Amino acid sequence: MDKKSARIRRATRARRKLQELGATRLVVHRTPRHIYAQVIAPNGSEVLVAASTVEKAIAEQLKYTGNKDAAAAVGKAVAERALEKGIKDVSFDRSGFQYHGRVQALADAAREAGLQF
Amino acid sequence: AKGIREKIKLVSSAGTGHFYTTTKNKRTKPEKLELKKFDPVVRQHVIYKEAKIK
Amino acid sequence: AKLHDYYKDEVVKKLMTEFNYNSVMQVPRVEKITLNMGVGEAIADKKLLDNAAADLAAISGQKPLITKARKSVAGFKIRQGYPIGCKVTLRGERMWEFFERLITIAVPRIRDFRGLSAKSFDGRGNYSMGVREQIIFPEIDYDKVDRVRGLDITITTTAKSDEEGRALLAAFDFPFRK
Amino acid sequence: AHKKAGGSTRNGRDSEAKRLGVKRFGGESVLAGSIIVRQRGTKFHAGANVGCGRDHTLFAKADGKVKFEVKGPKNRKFISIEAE
Amino acid sequence: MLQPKRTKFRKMHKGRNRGLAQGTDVSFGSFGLKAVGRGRLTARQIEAARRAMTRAVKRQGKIWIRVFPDKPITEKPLAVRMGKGKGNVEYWVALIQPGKVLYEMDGVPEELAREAFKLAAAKLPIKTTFVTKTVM
RNA sequence: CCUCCUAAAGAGUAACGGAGGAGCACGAAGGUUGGCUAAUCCUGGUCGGACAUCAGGAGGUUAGUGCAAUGGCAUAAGCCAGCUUGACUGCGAGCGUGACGGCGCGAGCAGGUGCGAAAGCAGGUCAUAGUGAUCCGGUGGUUCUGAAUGGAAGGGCCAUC
RNA sequence: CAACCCGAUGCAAACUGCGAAUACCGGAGAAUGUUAUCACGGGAGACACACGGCGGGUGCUAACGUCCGUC
RNA sequence: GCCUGGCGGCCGUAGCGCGGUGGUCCCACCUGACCCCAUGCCGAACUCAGAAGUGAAACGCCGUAGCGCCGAUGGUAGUGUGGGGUCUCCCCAUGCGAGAGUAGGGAACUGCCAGGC
Ligand SMILES: [Mg+2]
Ligand SMILES: [Mg+2]
Ligand SMILES: [Mg+2]
Ligand SMILES: [Mg+2]
Ligand SMILES: [Mg+2]
Ligand SMILES: [Mg+2]
Ligand SMILES: [Mg+2]
Ligand SMILES: [Mg+2]
Repeated sequence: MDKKSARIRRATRARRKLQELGATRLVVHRTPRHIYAQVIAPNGSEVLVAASTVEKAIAEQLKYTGNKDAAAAVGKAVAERALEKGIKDVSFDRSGFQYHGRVQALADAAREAGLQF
Repeated sequence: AKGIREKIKLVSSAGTGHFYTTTKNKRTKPEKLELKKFDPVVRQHVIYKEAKIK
Repeated sequence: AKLHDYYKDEVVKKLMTEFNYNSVMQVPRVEKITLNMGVGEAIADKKLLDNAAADLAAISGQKPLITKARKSVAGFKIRQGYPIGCKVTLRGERMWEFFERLITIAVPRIRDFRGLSAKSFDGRGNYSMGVREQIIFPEIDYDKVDRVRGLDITITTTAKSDEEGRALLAAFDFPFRK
Repeated sequence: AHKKAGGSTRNGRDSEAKRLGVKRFGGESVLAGSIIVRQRGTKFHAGANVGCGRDHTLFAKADGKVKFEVKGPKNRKFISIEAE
Repeated sequence: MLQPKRTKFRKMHKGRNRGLAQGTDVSFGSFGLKAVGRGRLTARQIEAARRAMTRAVKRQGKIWIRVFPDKPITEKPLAVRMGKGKGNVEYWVALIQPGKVLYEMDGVPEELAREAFKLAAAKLPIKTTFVTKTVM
């Protein structure tokens, strides 16, 4: 994780800011309970964003039960559709740590009708 | 250098096309076998078993 | 399963009162053990002693690691590359197993038995066991032993300090001397 | 093949190190910034380091390209003159 | 402290020419021998300076002279000049104007250390700040 | 030929000046993807009585870089494994460095590749030594040429010894 | 009887956790100097330099010594 | 405005040490494991499904100058131009003027967005 260290490949791509610059990312988070996301311009404009679980959406607490490809997917859906603008602009979702399961369902949840790669 | 024991030259070759591509190798180290890809006159890569085939 | 329950059920609360904290989390936990044999053949580590892990394997029930070596040139004729180890660790449920299979079965295997070394706590809590040989944990035809270079094993625990410990181990441990 | 005699009289015939391309020039995809030779990517340099560090080119054309790794790896960002 | 022009343990190079500038020190013990006037101790001098700093009175008192060499020299026999330079065997400590000798013991030292100054390479006053508020 | 000092904080500059290294190695020791971080000491530990694999702790370039020295390295270039052949072919904005021959750096473009879900990375190795111009020829390729013409020999061109 | 770690003191071309002057690099600006600047082309000579100042290798901080730098 | 989460600007007046402190909103540790996925041994890490429990560790806060760090003013060292002694060093007119050390500073400050009152 980050406790024992930060000096790991986990930061290698986060420095997409150089060259790619304009290249925007998704970040995405784990935190057992939620998933988060948010999308900002590289570094030149953190004054941008998307949405995490955003409780209020359909009900009040984002009425959803599960966390598998079920809950994980929608976990992205919001940022995706809400950020319709940015899609063709080619964003990126940054693994953060690993690209499997939870984050996968989150990432691919966007690939459908969004983020043109 | 040109000791018949150490590094030599690998003429190398492709499968039908009459290309070349050269490189170095050895002798005592496992040999009498070789093949990579490399790009020919044109088109695709493939074959290039060079000399010393598996 | 076996023994892990003695913990919450009749082991946590002794510590919750003696030493006296307030969090069933600060209750001294048992991380793992990690066995591992040692002395390898400087030259002979090959056929000789590869059956050395065969034992530690099933003795635990996992897959040994056999480990490697981090020592360069100086006096011992090895060059930082040979196996010469075993390791094998257990933190899982199978950790309590080897526990309920120590205190009960053969902590007392040698004629020179009398209990556990009082003074062997790592300085902050854990304890390094040792002993030299025999199987102590039979599960072999037993007509094949080749005095397979012993056992180390060192139960790791979240014990805060030396003496803070003891009372922890000293709570299932029917073997520990007096 | 004996040309062994220490003497310690022996050169190196050194090259390339120099800090050419000083400051923020008018621009040009010129080298400017080389030190250790090898070099790789770089783009519109920004002068970097660590702790202290971080020179501030500010002026170039559109792709300086130079600095290997002894002096502020890569660079470039959004800096040109007005914007990038 | 001693000199024996004890070599700096061994070799690690042996070149460089010379160049002096300004002194850099105060005191440590009680009595001192300020340098003044640039020069360089033949090192062999420090041995002579000490060998003379104890004749009448026993080795009593803590003599501590504090200047350390590090400075190979080298010379040439009756030969041309292949500009290499044979061994060193000299060792001339660089001494601009520091000042270093200590005679931890209450007494008259002046007439005592000056008894050894003539052995030194050049002139050098005494001065002794038994203590310290000179420099924080 | 390569490294450091001399070399006066941009290059560069000498001496039969002070110290060392090269005339290689590598189907991987390259590429990429994913992942991982020293040395050393302290307390414990059977086969120890200086150092062997284990456990925690102090664990901070004091480690490791294929070979000198300098510079560099955690996003590791240091370490491990999977898959591979970009150690690709054709070009190259613009630069650096040379009396010159020449040498080096290089984004980007075209054709086809490998690795990655993907952004993307790859035109050999962390970089800097590991080298020999020309001529005379040898080998393969091509209707470039071929002395009346058709061939051929021989010549060119490309690849290489 | 001594490496190793704490306090107090030094030393270094091939030490640096600091760091000038300053030379050099590019950008504007006024003034001044019979483009002084650059390119291409005809003709060259010229590659033994010596001394003095400053910074240094050497040599003995010797030499109307010797080898670089700069004026 | 108080607090928490990701993501940056700054990179030691932002760090280390020591002490106190916050809770199921968050976060964490944590419950569990046939798997998708993972161990050259291990669900420790990664992975996945999530009771109950606890802020113990981590983490974030806040206090505290033991250790880092920042640091003037003055003086000194050096040095460009111009001169003058004098042995290789130094002086003076003049312009720049440190490193060390001293008083003191000091327990970071900030922005985008999301969730609790
Ligand atoms: Mg220079
Ligand atoms: Mg200069
Ligand atoms: Mg031991
Ligand atoms: Mg290399
Ligand atoms: Mg000539
Ligand atoms: Mg001449
Ligand atoms: Mg001359
Ligand atoms: Mg002369």
